[PDB]
Amino acid sequence: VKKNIENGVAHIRSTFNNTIVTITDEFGNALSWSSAGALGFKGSKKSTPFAAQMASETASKSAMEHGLKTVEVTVKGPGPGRESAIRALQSAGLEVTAIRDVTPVPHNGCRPPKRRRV
RNA sequence: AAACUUGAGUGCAGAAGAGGAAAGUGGAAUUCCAUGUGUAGCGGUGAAAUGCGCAGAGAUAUGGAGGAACACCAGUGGCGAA
Repeated sequence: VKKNIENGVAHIRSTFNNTIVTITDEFGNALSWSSAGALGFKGSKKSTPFAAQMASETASKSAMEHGLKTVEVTVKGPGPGRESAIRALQSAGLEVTAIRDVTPVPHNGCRPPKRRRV
């Protein structure tokens, strides 16, 4: 029931709509996750830096209960809550060994959706 | 009718180019499908809802299938009659 993973990876997906934080082992197996939506943030509040922090703190705390002490951070997306999430991991007591940006970029690939005229 | 070389061509020696046609080879990303981890949302908006998910979604890891387009370079840069 209790795992013992000392070293793990924290994945922060920050979008204009939401922030999701999943903490995984180095092999990509998930330990815990939290989101602005999961904590009951709604609408504009979901994308706020505060909501991102609270999501990060919740996910970190649960992961530490599995014995995680050190984390490597991977960030994806352009949302406002990326930095707050990274600070929250440190605040939760996990140590951030490395921070890396993994947001996907095509080398001129698929056609994007139409621009919103309104 | 007879000359001439300046126009227009030819030769010779150089120069650059997303000019065109046909094969072949890549890497990024999207979608789908398959499994592992995992959990109560995800997604979306001015705000919502429809939708998707709890028959395990989204996320994360790995593998496979397929199509389309070629980041950076890249510039009143280049090439072409358009």
